[PDB]
Parts: sequence; C-alpha cells; structure tokens
Amino acid sequence: VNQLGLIATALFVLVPSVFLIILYVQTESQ
Amino acid sequence: LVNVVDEKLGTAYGEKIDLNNTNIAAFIQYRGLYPTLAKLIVKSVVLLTERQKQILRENLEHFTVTVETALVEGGDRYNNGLYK
Amino acid sequence: TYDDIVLANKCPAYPQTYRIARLCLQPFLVKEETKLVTRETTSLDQIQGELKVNGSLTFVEEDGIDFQPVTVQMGERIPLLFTVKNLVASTSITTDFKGEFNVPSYRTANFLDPKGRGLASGYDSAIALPQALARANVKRFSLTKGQISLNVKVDGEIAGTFESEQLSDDDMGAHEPHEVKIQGVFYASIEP
Amino acid sequence: GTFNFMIVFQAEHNILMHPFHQLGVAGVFGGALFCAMHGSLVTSSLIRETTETESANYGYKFGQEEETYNIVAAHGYFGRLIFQYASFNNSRSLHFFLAAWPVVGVWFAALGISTMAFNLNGFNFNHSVIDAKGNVINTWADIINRANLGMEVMHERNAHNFPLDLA
Amino acid sequence: GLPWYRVHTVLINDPGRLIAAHLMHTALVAGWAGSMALYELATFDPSDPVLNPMWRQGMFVLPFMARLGVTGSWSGWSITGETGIDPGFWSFEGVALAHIVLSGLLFLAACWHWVYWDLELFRDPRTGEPALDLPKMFGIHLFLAGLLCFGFGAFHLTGLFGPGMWVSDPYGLTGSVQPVAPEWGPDGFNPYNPGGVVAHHIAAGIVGIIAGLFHILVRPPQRLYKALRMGNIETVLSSSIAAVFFAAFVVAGTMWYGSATTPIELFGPTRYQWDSSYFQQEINRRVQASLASGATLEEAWSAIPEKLAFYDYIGNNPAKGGLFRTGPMNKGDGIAQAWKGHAVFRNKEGEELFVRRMPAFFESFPVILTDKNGVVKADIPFRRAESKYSFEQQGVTVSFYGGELNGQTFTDPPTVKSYARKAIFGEIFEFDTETLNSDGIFRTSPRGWFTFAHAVFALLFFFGHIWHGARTLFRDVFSGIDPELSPEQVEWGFYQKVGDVTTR
Amino acid sequence: QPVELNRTSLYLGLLLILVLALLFSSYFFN
Amino acid sequence: AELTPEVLTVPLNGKTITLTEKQYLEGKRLFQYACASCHVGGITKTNPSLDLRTETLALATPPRDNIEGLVDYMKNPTTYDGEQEIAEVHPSLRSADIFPKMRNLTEKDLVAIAGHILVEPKILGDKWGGGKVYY
Amino acid sequence: LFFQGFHNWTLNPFHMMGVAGVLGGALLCAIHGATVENTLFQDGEGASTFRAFNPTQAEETYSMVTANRFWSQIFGIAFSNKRWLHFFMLFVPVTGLWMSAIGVVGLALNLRSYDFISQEIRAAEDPEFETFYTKNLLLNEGIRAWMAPQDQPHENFVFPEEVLPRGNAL
Amino acid sequence: METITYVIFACIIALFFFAIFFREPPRIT
Ligand code: CLA
Ligand code: CLA
Ligand code: HEC
Ligand code: OEX
Ligand SMILES: [Fe+2]
Repeated sequence: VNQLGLIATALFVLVPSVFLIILYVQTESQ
Repeated sequence: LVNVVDEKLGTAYGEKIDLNNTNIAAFIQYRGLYPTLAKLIVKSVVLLTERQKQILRENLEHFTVTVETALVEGGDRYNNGLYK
Repeated sequence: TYDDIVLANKCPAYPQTYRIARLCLQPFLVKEETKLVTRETTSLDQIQGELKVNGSLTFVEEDGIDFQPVTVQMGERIPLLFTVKNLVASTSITTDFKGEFNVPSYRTANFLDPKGRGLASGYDSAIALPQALARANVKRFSLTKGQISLNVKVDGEIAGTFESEQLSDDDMGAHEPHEVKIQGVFYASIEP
Repeated sequence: GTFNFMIVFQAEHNILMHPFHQLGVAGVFGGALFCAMHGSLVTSSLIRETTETESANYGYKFGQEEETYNIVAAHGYFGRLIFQYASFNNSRSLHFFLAAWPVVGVWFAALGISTMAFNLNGFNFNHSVIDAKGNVINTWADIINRANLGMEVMHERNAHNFPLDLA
Repeated sequence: GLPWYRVHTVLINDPGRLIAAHLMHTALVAGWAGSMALYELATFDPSDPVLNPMWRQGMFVLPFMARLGVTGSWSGWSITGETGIDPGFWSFEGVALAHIVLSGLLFLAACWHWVYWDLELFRDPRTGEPALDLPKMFGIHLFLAGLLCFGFGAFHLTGLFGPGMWVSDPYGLTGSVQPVAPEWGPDGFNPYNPGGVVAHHIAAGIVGIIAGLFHILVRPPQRLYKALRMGNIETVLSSSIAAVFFAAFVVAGTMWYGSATTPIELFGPTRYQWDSSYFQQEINRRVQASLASGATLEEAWSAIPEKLAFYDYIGNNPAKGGLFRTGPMNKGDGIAQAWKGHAVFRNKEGEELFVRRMPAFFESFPVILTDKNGVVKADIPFRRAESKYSFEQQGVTVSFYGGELNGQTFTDPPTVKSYARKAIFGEIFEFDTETLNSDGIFRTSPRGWFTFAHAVFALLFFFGHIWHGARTLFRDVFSGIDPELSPEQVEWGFYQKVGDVTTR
Repeated sequence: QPVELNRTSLYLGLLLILVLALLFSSYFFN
Repeated sequence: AELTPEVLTVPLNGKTITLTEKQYLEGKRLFQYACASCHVGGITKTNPSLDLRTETLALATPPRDNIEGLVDYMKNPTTYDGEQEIAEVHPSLRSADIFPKMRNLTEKDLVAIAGHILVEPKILGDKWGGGKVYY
Repeated sequence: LFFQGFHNWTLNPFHMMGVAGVLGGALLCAIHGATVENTLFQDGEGASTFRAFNPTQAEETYSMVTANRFWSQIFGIAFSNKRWLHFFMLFVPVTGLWMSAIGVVGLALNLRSYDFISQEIRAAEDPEFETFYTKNLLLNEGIRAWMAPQDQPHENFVFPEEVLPRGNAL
Repeated sequence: METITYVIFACIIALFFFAIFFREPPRIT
C-alpha cells in the first residue's frame, strides 16, 4: 500500500474528530 | 519459460491440421473428414474404408504430425471450450 | 437404489484374457515442506481397464471417472487432482498392484487466472501493470508421474486398500507442489 | 461483490432494459428528487423564530403544537414554480406521495430482480432495426448488447463448459 | 451560540477583522507556495529535462515559476539544460523564500489588524457603524489590478524590464524563457500565440485602469445598488466567487486543452496531442524528410530527439493516470533512461506492420498490428487455439531504429510480443523502476492534476456562488419567513402581480 | 461569539467523518 | 441497401434460381418456425462446430450450399461428411413422426428455407453463422 | 455501461457517496412519507385521512412526538427537530449528487478509481488470489473490448475474433 | 496496518452505541 496511507486516514479521522470534540467541550461547559 | 500452446503456434501445428493436437472441429475445413474420419484420426503424416483412404490421401498435404500435453489432456482434443 | 442414496462416494482367492470392469477408489497425507474442504467429490469410480496376464497381471486402465479435484486444508488449502489417469498397474489373484500413473495439471490449458492469464487462452502479459511477473505470466503445464500400490477382500468382485503418492497442483508453475499421499480403500470387479 | 452482482445481472438479464428496474430508477431518482424537494420546500418555508446569529433549527422545539413552517407559502412557492395544480397543498396527500413514490418504485424494482430470477429478462432489441436489404442497423440497444456480451463472455471465465449460459 | 459552519460570520460587521482573516489566508497561501516550492526543490531531479522533466516528477509549482522567467537555482542548475549558472536572487529558492518571508509579514500584519480592528476608517462618519464603501473600494482595487495587469504585460512579459515568459516551438523541444512582443491583430486571440497573452495584459490592464478610474468617480445607480444589495459585502462575495469559478473553469480548460500559458515542457503533453497522434505525425514528418534525402532508416531515426519521442508515449498523456494513483509520473512507468528506439514490426513476409496505439480511455488494449492498407495482419491472441494471426503464426519480427537498440532486430516471438505490448503505448522507453519504486501503474501529470483541482474547485465554487447569492438577495429571510406572512400574499389572484401588496 | 455544537452534531459529524474515512481508507492505502 | 435479385440469386443445383421478396420473407418465417430454435443467426446451438455458413455448407458432403442440396438435407439429413444418417436427431420430412414442426413443409415451402439459408449470409455478412462475436 | 468498463465508476468513492445520497434520499423520502402518514392526528371522522387537512390550519397534522418515539425504539435514533429533519432531506440527495459530480469531473480527465494498486500487485504475482474486485476488472476488459469497435466507430477498432477476452465456452 | 485501520468500524459501533443510548434526549417542549 501507500506508506502514507494511515496518516492520510488518521489525519482524516482525528483532525476533524479533534475539531468536533474541542467544539463540544467548549459548549458543554456553559 | 514459454507458453507451450503459443510455441506450438509457430511450428507446423499452427499452419495445418496437426493430427496429434488440433481439435476434432478443425477437420470441418475440409471435405469428408468430419465427423467419422475426424473421430478415427483423433482417437508421421494417417492411413480402413477405401473411400475414406481417398479422402485422407487428398487431404494428406493438409496434415501435420508434430503431442503437446496442454493441447490434448483433459479431453481438449474433442472439446476445448471453443465454440462459435 | 438411487433414491435411498442421494453412498455414491463409497465403494462396495479368485483365479486367458481378463478385464477389470468397475474399479472404485475411495480415499490425504500431505507432506509439510488434513481436512477435506472438498465435501465428498473425492472418489474414483466406474473405471474400466484390461487385466493382461503375463505371472503378473498387467492392468492397463483405459476409461472411467479416474480423476477427482480434492482440496485439503493443512491453514493452507492444497488442491490436488487425485487421479489414476492412464494407470498401468501390475502384480490366481489373492496380490498387490504396484502401478505408476500420470497426474496432469489441476487446471487445464483453457483455465484463466484472476488476471485473465491462462495457457491456451488469455493474456500472456500482466495487463493490470502495463509498464512493469514472468513466472505467473507464463503458465507451465505439469504432467508429473504418481505411483500407487493397491493392496487386494476377494470374491469376481474384489476389494482392498490403495495408497498413492502424487504431487499437488503446482498452479501451472506458479508455486511448489506438495507431496500428497492418498491412502484409502478400493474395489475392483473383475470379469473376463 | 455487489458491483459484481450488478454487472453479471445486466450481462445475463439486461436489467437496464427491464421496465421494472426503470420504474425502480424512477422510484429512487424520484425518491431523491422528492426528498430534496420536500426537504427544501419545508426549509424554505420556516417561520422566523431565531436570529441570524444562531441556527434556524432552534425555531423548532420538540413536541410543539404550531407547525414550524408555513405550508401555504411552500405551496404558494411551488405552485408558482410549475403551475398551481401540480402542487400538494395537502400535507397528508404530500407525504403519501413521498411515501408511495420510492416505495412503489423499489417494489417494482425488487419485482425486477424477482422476475429476472426466473429469466424474464429485460427488453431484447438486438438487431431490431433492419434496413430494406435486411442489414442490421444497430441501435443504442445493440451497443448495450455488445457491452452485455462483454461482461457475459468474461463473467466466471472458467465456470462454463458449454456454449449457452442457461442459469 | 453560532453553528460551526457560521463561525467566520463574526467578520461581516467587522471590516478590520475581515482584513486580518484575509491577511492570514493570504499568509497561508503565500506560505504554501514557499513551502511547496522548497519541498519541490528537495525532490526535483534536475539533471535530465529531456527524459525526466518537471512534469514527470509531479512538480506542481515548479512550472508556474518557470513560465514567468524563474529558471535557475542557487544550487547551480537551470531547468533549460545548464549547470553552474548564477540566476541572481530570483531562483526557485529565492522565489520560495520570498513567499515565506511574505507569509511571516502577512502574519504579523494579520496580528495587527486583528487586535486593532477598531479603526475609524471602517466606521461610517454619518452613523458610527463599521461600513465599507464597496463601490469605491472596487474601483480602487480595479485600478490596482489594471496597474498590475498592464505592468506585468508591458514590462515583465514584454521583457523591457522583466524576464518574459516561457516560449516554445510547437513540439516543445527547444523551449526557453524569452521576451514576447504583443500581438495586436486577430492572431492574439489564438490562445497558443503567446503574443496575445502579453497583449491581453497590456490591453485589459488599460481597460481595467480605465474602469478602475470609472468605479472610483461614478457612483452606482439607486436601482443597481438595491438590486444587488451593494451595501452588503455578501454580494461582493457572491460575484467574486462567480468570477473565480469562471476563472478556474478557464484555467482548467487552458491547462487541459493547452495554451501558450501552459506549455508542454513545463506541464507536459496534453491529452489531445496523443489523441491526434500529434507527435507521431511530426516524428514521421522528420523521418520521411530524410527518407527522401537518401538517409537510411537507422540514420533517419537516430536524428529524432529523445525529448520528441518521449512526448509520443502514452505514459505522458494526462488522461492516463488515476485519482488515487498518487505521486509523480515516475512512480508509474519510471524514470526514462533512454529511448529504446522506433520499433518497426515486420512479418515473415517482411511487410511493415503498424501497432494499433492505445487510446487514453483504455486500461487494457489488445495488441493488433495493422498494415498501411488497414487490414489486420497480426495480433497477440486471447484465445490461441483457434487463432489465425498470432506473432508465432505470421512470423512477426521487430526492428528498432535509433535509440538504444539502433540496428537490432528481434525475431523470436516472445521478445517481439513484449515489445509489441509497449508499442501500443507509442515510443518505447527504458524505465528506471528502481529509483522510486515504479509499479507500472500510470500516473497523471501536473497538467492533469491541476485541471482536476480547478474544475472541481470551480464546480464547488459554483455552489458557493449560488449559496452566497442566495444569502444576499434573501438576507431578510435566512432566519426564516415572516410569521405575519399573510395567506393572501401567496394566494393566487389576490394580487395582480406576484409579490406586491398594491396590486390587489 | 461562542460556538455551539450540540451532542447530536458531535454524533452526526463524527458519523460523517468515520464513514468518510471507512470509505476513503481503501483508496488512501490504494 | 435493398433486397434485390442480385441478393436473391443463389445456386439451385451449376444453376441459380431467383427468390422473391414474398418467398424470402416466407422462408425466414419457416426458418424461425422449425429451424431457428437451434439455428438462430446461422449457428448451431446444439453443435457450435457446424454453422450454417455458405463456406461450411459448400464444404459439406454432399454440397449443401445449393437449394437442391438443402432441400435434400431437409428430406435426408446426413452428417457433415454424409456417412452417418441423422434424421432421428435432426428435423426432416423423414421424421414427421418425431419432429411435428416439420410435417407441414411442402416442396414450395422448403425451397424458401433453402432460400433463406443461402440468401442471408450475403445480407448479414460474417454475422450469419458467426455467433455472438459478430452480433 | 461505458463508465463501468472504461472508468470502473462503481468503484469510485465519489459515485458511492452519490448512491448513498440518492438511495438515502429515496429512503428519507419513503421513511418520512410513511412516518408522517402513520403518525397523523385524527382530525376527520372518515377512514380516508386526506380530507382531515385544510392548509390554512396551524396545527401539526401528524404526531412528531409519537414519530420520534416510534423510531427511537425501532431504529435506535430518531429526529426530534422537524427543521433538522427537513434540512437532512435537503442535505442527503444534494450532497450525494454533488459528490458524484466531483467524480465525473475526475473521470473527464480519466482520473478513475480504477484499480487498487496494492491488490493488482498481489494478484499479478499470485494466480490464486481472486477477489470480487479482480472479477469486476475482468468484466471491464470484457466491456472495453467487446463494446468499443461498435461504441467507438471513429477509432476504426478492427478487433479480430481472437483478441476478444473470453472465458471458457462463452 | 491495513485491516487494523479498517477494523474505523469499531469507532462506528462505539458511535452507534453512544448515539442510541447516551444521546441528549428529546424533550417535550
Ligand atoms: C508580491 C508579489 C508576488 C510575486 C512577484 C509573486 C510571484 C509568483 N508567485 Mg506568488 N503569491 C503572492 C505574491 C507574489 N507572488 C501572494 C500575496 C500570495 C498569497 C495570495 C501568493 C500565492 C501564490 C501561490 C499559491 C503560487 C504563487 C506562485 C507564484 C509564481 C508564479 C505566478 C503565476 O504564474 O500565477 C498566475 C497568476 C495569476 C493568473 C494572477 C491572477 C490574476 C487574475 C487573472 C485576475 C483576474 C481577475 C481580475 C481582478 C479582473 C479584473 C482585471 C482588470 C485588469 C480588467 C511567481 C514566482 C506559484 C508558485 O510557483 O509558487 C512558488 C503558486 O503556485 N503565489
Ligand atoms: C472566497 C470564498 C469564500 C469566503 C470568503 C466564504 C465565507 C463564508 N462562507 Mg462560504 N462558500 C464558499 C466560498 C466562500 N465562503 C464555497 C466555495 C462554498 C461551497 C463549498 C461555500 C458554501 C458555504 C455554505 C453552505 C455556507 C458558507 C458559509 C460562509 C460564512 C461562514 C464560514 C465559516 O464559518 O465556516 C466554518 C468552516 C469550518 C469550521 C471549516 C470546515 C469547512 C470545510 C468542511 C473544510 C474547509 C476546507 C479547508 C479547511 C480549506 C479549503 C481550501 C480552499 C482552497 C477551498 C463565510 C461568510 C456559511 C454561511 O453562509 O453562514 C451564514 C454557510 O452555511 N459557505
Ligand atoms: C435442434 C434440435 C435443431 C433443429 C430444430 C434444427 N437443427 Fe439443423 N442441425 C442441428 C445439429 C445438431 C446439427 C449438426 C448435425 C451433425 O452433423 O452433427 C444441424 C445441422 C444442420 C445442417 C448442416 C450444417 C452443416 O454444417 O453442414 C443444416 C443444413 C441444418 N441443420 C438445417 C436445419 C434446418 C433447415 C432446420 C429447420 C427446418 C434445422 N436444421 C432444424 C440441430 C437442429
Ligand atoms: O454463477 Mn454467477 O452467473 Ca447465473 O448465468 Mn450461468 O451461473 Mn454463473 O454464468 Mn452467468
Ligand atoms: Fe414533511
């Protein structure tokens, strides 16, 4: 496979997943 | 390592009726051979009934004797999965 | 009869020209360099030969269902054409049959692989990879000999146990064939 | 494996030329149309309850008794969009149509597969238009037939020992 | 609070923090162009622009620097073929470093305009509200655009104070950077004539200067201001998104179709130069111009440039890769080491057979050797048992003229058939499948990738134009329609005109 | 201005990403 | 083009007989009545070796690229070399007992099947007797 | 059938987002249509419910509370916002048909997801590794060689009766 | 690296478990 094939997906899962979890903890906390 | 069926094409099998290798359907290109004599041949360049000997001798310049193991095993001398 | 069977995979001193009329063989020891993942399409049956008396009865088989594709799971699956194709075996029959037969390739020359590549039909290239193999590209038909030693119960119809040693599918040269040893029982029904 | 099943099915049963599959495409293209239609006419017709500084989704509170969108404006919109009588100004008659169009569509399409189970294949117009001499004037259904031939001579390349693909 | 997709709408009534968010976008874009060109320098093999040029290495922004005069490196290499050159500051390194230096400077400017949003320049003097004079702003920026359109055309592109641009011969062999004079006649609208590209920017620069002066000193009509909602800046967004997708559609076409702006030594051959056999006709045009001088075939083919025969190879077609076949073209076939030569196919009759070249549609293509009179004389068969036209049967030999194999003839049909499956790709080349693990799976050029991004951006910006034009014309209603919307407002025939309450 | 992201939007937006990456991982590894 | 006497001239026995546009259209229908279940398009479905091509039929023993030879086949069908006799597996007028779709075929109606089999390869081309490769 | 043979457009991920969008739209058409029609309030004394709606009314014609409790226990999740439901009905076929657009723009340049390079590396040196993927690619070679001399007459594809990819007996 | 990435599906089941049983509930309002 591509050796950049998991980094293309880990930074596709986790990069918006970090974004939507950051957004949720800053609106859970109000 | 060469494909033995394709290496069979460049020799006299792939110019005439190789009597050891061609399908029984490849005899239809001439008169008298198919299906009685073609059954008798498939089953040195062939010789039985006397009119059959005259059909064969008129065709003997069209006949080749060169046994290839892929081309004959598994009953491919009679049916090779080659239809219309 | 046939309705109370659908056993079809199972086979059921005796003293001039003689003939073997119905030779069954019901078996797979595979040499490590099993199971039967083929369900019950494994027995040879209805084999007709010519028992030629010489002291030794030469058995030139000719005709019958005398090949069976068998895949055994070692977990590697090992296809073998279990066969007694064109067997010439030899020994008042009481008696072994120390015979040598030829296995062909499992897949014949019309067989196409997943990439279209076969021997008499198909691609001699690897058309998936256009600018790139040759072992899998060129299909190499095997016909290696196998040896079988039948060991003859006796009535006209006799029975016992065979043991054949043949190689596996070599995948038309693409990998190495395992040595399969096929133990099992047999039944031959001799009639002049 | 699904795409294998679709390709082989068209090779053997000509599913595209089967009208029950064509009613099914009419059920899912219409189903996706009338979804995006109904989804956009209700969203077009939402009453202002919120500010532009927060989402319009909070104009709905769950269990409320007022309808969250103006059905008269959406019918006034969509009725002027085509013509007034093409338009479901009845919300119940609207949602029956949203219910029934993909469902009867996919019913017929499942009846496509279930009838091409028993080899009642699609419409076979191979060599239908022929000229005065009798030469076959190929059609678009003859171009499909060559594509259909392409998949069917290649599906299960080793499974067929006989010239006709019966089942 | 705000929805996640509405978080940037805190900058509409904040023009100073709109400038800062813009300065940061422009810092990231200029930062990328520096970062992409420095990464491109770190992977560019420059020692062979004949058989391994920038479009074989997936060099994205190296041809955009190249097409406006940037030609050398501080390392020493020029892309035009020389080594040891001092191109001054404006190398591929110095351009990239200028873009990083710009990006840090636009960063700190964005930091300034974010903190100091509350400047009186944005505040309207008559109502104390942060207001942008978008008509006057437009004419100011249109004046600046035409100043920089004229000066790029009439100083940079003309070469009078500037390098010029990348010019080519039609087959892209001796293409370099030259000053180009403006074409003022009708041949300047030929997109392949670079004199029109210079003369566009001179002429559109003046017209943009003239119009920029117009929109400074002429105010919008009362009915054009209100039709477009010119007080709102969402209308500047919706018409600028409308412009940039038109413009991205144009650069998708002029990359794909080719222009003077998109040459083939920089972005690669177009797919239409393989469709027409546009290099094959030129290759045979040179060969027959020595076949009538008396120069024999081995001579008349050892004079074809290796760069010219490389353009006549299907692994340089941009319609030949795939969406996830990633990386350089050299990740596909490989690095072209040398031309193997022109494979001439002759049967045992000794009559010349011509391979049916593969179209860009096809992943697989059967090898089929027609003659000049069109009838098929040889093929590599699928079913070989009932065959009639195999290479083994018809005695097909292959001879090579020019290239590596100049004067070699292969008659044994396995070696003829291997060269025949490479002759469906055009001219046959010897590839290095060892430098970068080239798996034979064809890749796309920077010409094909740029068209994909900029026609998918332009389509994605079609929706953005629609969405933001919807937001502009319907600004009162994106919280929802009126609760006091009368049933007699959308009822038919209660008003003589749709929308107007005075027509009842 | 604060960003609100309710838990359903964390749940759909994670669903949007994970089934996007379950799709495209076959192509990113290629 | 147009169906015409240049197409409707086919060898009768070394003589050619002319079909009509009624007769060729009748014998397409009598071919689809009793022959084209196996001989659709000029092939043989139950024996894909023996196509109904003119070259195949000219090479049969006796020659069956004639109309007198094809009506002699439909009254006495032989093998391709004429040795073995196949009226018990092939439809004929000697086998009205077992092929009931042959019983109403008269001597002016078999000549149209003999007419259709010979005229049609000139009409289709390689498609008659060519199979699915030539569809 | 062109795009299957030449582009392998089924395998393209942008077409699958379109199939998920269209069939999701047709599902959300059928589900929301039947959910509303089976959570209706009884507003008329007749057994045919369509005459229990005049459009000038401002009542919900169906029980969104029951509809949410139906789908929460049948399927697990339910809409509870009727505005978010109908935006999702706008969203799902429109994002699907927009994703199919991005694939076709790629297929304009023949940027297919034709092949998983890792599998045809596996299948070209192993003649026993068969997946349904390599079976579809064998079908596409069938389409591209059997259809093209007829589909593309300008190319003058004269494909002989022996270059055609054919399995056994067909 | 291949299959254990794909086994993204285990995150989907955890989201399937969380969005069913731990959703912020619909409130009758
Ligand atoms: C300050 C001056 C400056 C200079 C001299 C350069 C120079 C360069 N840039 Mg850089 N760049 C700059 C600022 C600059 N840049 C800034 C501020 C940014 C951030 C926005 C960038 C972001 C950037 C990127 C992402 C890239 C470059 C690239 C380049 C190189 C090629 C440019 C090219 O061919 O594209 C063509 C340029 C245009 C077509 C200009 C567009 C003008 C359009 C056509 C106007 C149309 C609308 C108009 C307003 C309508 C009215 C017209 C009116 C006259 C009628 C060149 C070395 C490329 C490169 O090679 O990087 C190393 C590249 O990829 N630049
Ligand atoms: C220069 C072009 C431009 C500019 C200045 C804007 C600006 C805006 N858009 Mg618009 N829009 C554009 C083009 C643009 N858009 C395009 C091309 C599309 C179609 C895709 C849209 C479709 C669109 C919709 C449907 C909506 C907006 C909205 C908005 C507003 C809020 C943005 C926000 O907070 O997102 C927040 C963004 C994030 C949290 C990041 C996620 C965004 C996606 C998933 C990834 C972004 C891509 C990546 C990071 C980099 C892109 C590189 C670029 C080359 C494309 C803001 C006014 C919103 C609005 O109008 O509210 C009132 C809104 O609902 N836009
Ligand atoms: C299926 C049962 C058939 C029907 C109905 C008809 N034919 Fe036939 N035909 C069939 C076979 C199996 C064969 C081959 C026989 C053999 O010798 O092995 C044939 C052959 C012919 C031929 C000879 C073709 C040749 O190569 O010489 C002819 C001329 C012929 N068939 C004609 C024919 C006609 C006119 C029919 C309709 C009345 C007809 N056949 C019906 C199988 C079948
Ligand atoms: O298995 Mn799946 O597909 Ca129903 O057809 Mn016969 O079988 Mn096979 O060929 Mn075609
Ligand atoms: Fe609704």
